[PDB]
Amino acid sequence: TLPLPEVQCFVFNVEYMNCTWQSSSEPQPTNLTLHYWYKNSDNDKVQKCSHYLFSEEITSGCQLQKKEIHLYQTFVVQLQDPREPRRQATQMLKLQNLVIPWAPENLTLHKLSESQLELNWNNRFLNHCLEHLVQYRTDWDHSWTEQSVDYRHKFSLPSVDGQKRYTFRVRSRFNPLCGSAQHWSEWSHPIHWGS
Amino acid sequence: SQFTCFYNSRANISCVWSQDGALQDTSCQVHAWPDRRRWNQTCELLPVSQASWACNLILGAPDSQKLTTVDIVTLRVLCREGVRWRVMAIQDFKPFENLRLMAPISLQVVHVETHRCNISWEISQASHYFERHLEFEARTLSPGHTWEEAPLLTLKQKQEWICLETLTPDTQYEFQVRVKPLQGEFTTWSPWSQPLAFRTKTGH
Amino acid sequence: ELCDDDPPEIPHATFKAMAYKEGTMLNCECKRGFRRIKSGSLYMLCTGSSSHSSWDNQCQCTSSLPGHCREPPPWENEATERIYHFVVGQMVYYQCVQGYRALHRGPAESVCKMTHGKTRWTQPQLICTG
Amino acid sequence: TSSSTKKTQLQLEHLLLDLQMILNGINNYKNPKLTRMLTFKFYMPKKATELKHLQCLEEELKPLEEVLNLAQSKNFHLRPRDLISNINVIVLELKGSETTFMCEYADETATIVEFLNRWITFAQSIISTLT
Ligand SMILES: *[C@@H]1O[C@H](CO[C@@H]2O[C@@H](C)[C@@H](O)[C@@H](O)[C@@H]2O)[C@@H](O[C@@H]2O[C@H](CO)[C@@H](O[C@@H]3O[C@H](CO)[C@@H](O)[C@H](O)[C@@H]3O)[C@H](O)[C@H]2NC(C)=O)[C@H](O)[C@H]1NC(C)=O
Ligand SMILES: *[C@@H]1O[C@H](CO)[C@@H](O[C@@H]2O[C@H](CO)[C@@H](O[C@@H]3O[C@H](CO)[C@@H](O)[C@H](O)[C@@H]3O)[C@H](O)[C@H]2NC(C)=O)[C@H](O)[C@H]1NC(C)=O
Ligand SMILES: *[C@@H]1O[C@H](CO)[C@@H](O[C@@H]2O[C@H](CO)[C@@H](O)[C@H](O)[C@H]2NC(C)=O)[C@H](O)[C@H]1NC(C)=O
Ligand SMILES: *[C@@H]1O[C@H](CO[C@@H]2O[C@@H](C)[C@@H](O)[C@@H](O)[C@@H]2O)[C@@H](O)[C@H](O)[C@H]1NC(C)=O
Ligand SMILES: *[C@@H]1O[C@H](CO)[C@@H](O)[C@H](O)[C@H]1NC(C)=O
Ligand SMILES: *[C@@H]1O[C@H](CO)[C@@H](O)[C@H](O)[C@H]1NC(C)=O
Repeated sequence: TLPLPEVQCFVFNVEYMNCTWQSSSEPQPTNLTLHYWYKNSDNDKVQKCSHYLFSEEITSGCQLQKKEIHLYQTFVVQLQDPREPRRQATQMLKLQNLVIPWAPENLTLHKLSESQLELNWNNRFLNHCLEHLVQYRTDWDHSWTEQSVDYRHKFSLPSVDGQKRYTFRVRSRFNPLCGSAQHWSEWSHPIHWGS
Repeated sequence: SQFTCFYNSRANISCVWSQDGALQDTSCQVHAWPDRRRWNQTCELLPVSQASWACNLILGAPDSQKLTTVDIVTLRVLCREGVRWRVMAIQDFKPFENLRLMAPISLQVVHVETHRCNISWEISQASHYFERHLEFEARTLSPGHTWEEAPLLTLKQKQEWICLETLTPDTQYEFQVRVKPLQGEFTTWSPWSQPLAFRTKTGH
Repeated sequence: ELCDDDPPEIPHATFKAMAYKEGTMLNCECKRGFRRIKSGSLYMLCTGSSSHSSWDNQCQCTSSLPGHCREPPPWENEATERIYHFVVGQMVYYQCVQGYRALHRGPAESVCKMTHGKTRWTQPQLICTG
Repeated sequence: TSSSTKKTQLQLEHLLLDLQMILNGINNYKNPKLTRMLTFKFYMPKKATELKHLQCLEEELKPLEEVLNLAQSKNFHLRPRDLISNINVIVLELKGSETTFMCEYADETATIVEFLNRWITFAQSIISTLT
């Protein structure tokens, strides 16, 4: 046993991918190299990284472009020690479970009655693929009230106390229609429904 | 004439047939014959209006999923002519295009204050196929008014609770709620829940 | 009524059951280069709730008494090893292979016992030497 | 164009819910038989990128059902016949009305989990293109 750092991959709004590892957990700083290919498919050829991320003059990650991304095909990566080959760690990743989307945008509120208001927001690209968490609170609440929301990007508030002051926010996630991603986006810029 | 049927999204299809004037001892039936299942179902039409007959087609356990988005059932209305079956009306029934779920159930007060009330319910017999693509609508009965003047409160998401604001202290209210899936071109709202009776709290 | 794991491996010895308690399962493994038929069975089940224990399915491969069930007849192309899934109360009998002296002291069989909520196989008291 | 696309989107989504419900049904702490269910060998498509490839799933539905019969316990109470006869009819509309395609299978077999994860991924890939 002579372990190699676990590699992490995140696909950022399906625009690109960061793969990283923290290397410093090994005597002798080492420029570790990364290769990848897609399993049981067309172009099951091995690929060098060609775009290395560094940390203190020692490789630390690898950024892949959209062209190189194929969700829905099993992505196989391998960390390789340059001096001793006989020590390599490979993993099979499901890229469609590692998408983080960007934060919801253009948060807007509008009344559909004196006492009823509705909240809308935008997401950069994916849409039919995302689900969301809405969180709101007043000046009176000791915590948030959340509620998950399907592909509609609407949230009803059928009963508002016009006297309280409301703080709204949303985050999105690539699940469960086009992927089974588990990590959420950053929160949106919050908005308020005033005194 | 007119022949309307709805599907509760599980194992229950209910029918309503209205005719412009049958004669004495008019024995009718609805026959369901699906286009890719191994079974048939029938039921005896029973009078409801002066000229309305109604029927329930029961396809299995209350919570069993007995049909799909791709099923097409040929519903037929049949009445006894001497010995032989005369077809009154015939329909290509797309069960997930004619949805009406059961009333929501188990209405209960989670918390009452003096100006506020959090009520919650459960949906009775919904397909798992819906996921979160449901929609709710509620209404509050307050002392001075009747049900039909009460604002329809809109939940454009699957939220199985509501938090009523700006209520009068120490006052009796009544509460009602209903559901609709987003899917189905002829899909309607459920009937309304049993009204939940509740009372706000006195102030100082 | 099903054992979590399977009988212990005793060095230089294999185990058979002379009879199979109802509910025992046998996988439909094939020889290399073969595969169980499209829309086939995954396993054969030992049912005998009519008093005359049978095997509910039957395995198939193609190119790429009273109470218990008997050993099932060999099908077309099998794997060398049959993989069984044994129910609780099942008895299994160890013996050294052709080329080894058995050293006995206590039962040469394993039983699948229930304890509170858990399953276990008793250790056969047997050593094999060349 | 849009309607038929939405009709297909929906059918796939429904299929997806069936597969994911089984997965969550068996792939969890409170299924005492899971370790034994992983010993069953399932067969995979060589490639699976368009609806016709579902012939590969349809063929493995009979085994699938046998595996579900074993999960039948007082936890998920997940009656198979109802569920497999449903998955079946959905699949048959999706793979469509040509019925000419003989399936190609991969060399290596897969545990039921690798199997359900494969076909879920299949549906999600198609769905993601459909709008
Ligand atoms: C199958 O469904 C029928 C009818 O349900 C209706 O249609 C379905 C498709 C859904 O959309 C439902 O939400 C919708 O209601 C059920 O029959 C109904 O049963 C109830 C209670 O037994 C009847 O209520 C009665 O109503 C009269 C008059 O309002 C009152 O006087 C009584 O006190 C009583 O509450 C209801 O009339 C009846 N509907 C009809 C028109 O037949 C049925 O029970 C259900 N079966 C199962 C097992 O699921
Ligand atoms: C009105 O009453 C209802 C019913 O009690 C309240 O809904 C409850 O809200 C809480 C707080 O968000 C939910 O807990 C959450 O559960 C999920 C797990 O699924 C978890 O991710 C969260 O961290 C949190 O623990 C709770 O499930 C939910 N109950 C149900 C069944 O919906 C509601 O908040 C009340 N409304 C107001 C305005 O207080
Ligand atoms: C993906 O990888 C890139 C490249 O390493 C990261 O970009 C760096 O971000 C940190 C923190 O903001 C800064 O040191 C630099 O501004 C960036 N490095 C440069 C200029 O190459 C990025 O953070 C990673 N993650 C994301 C979310 O894209
Ligand atoms: C379902 O029904 C098929 C046709 O049934 C006939 O026509 C209908 C409209 C009724 O009048 C019925 O009494 C007639 O028998 C049958 O041929 C078919 O086998 C049935 N399916 C099953 C398996 O029940
Ligand atoms: C890693 O590679 C870079 C450039 O290729 C180099 O500057 C750095 O010193 C290397 N580190 C080693 C080999 O220790
Ligand atoms: C934000 O949302 C509103 C309300 O739907 C929309 O009409 C408006 O065009 C959007 N604005 C931006 C900046 O995208």
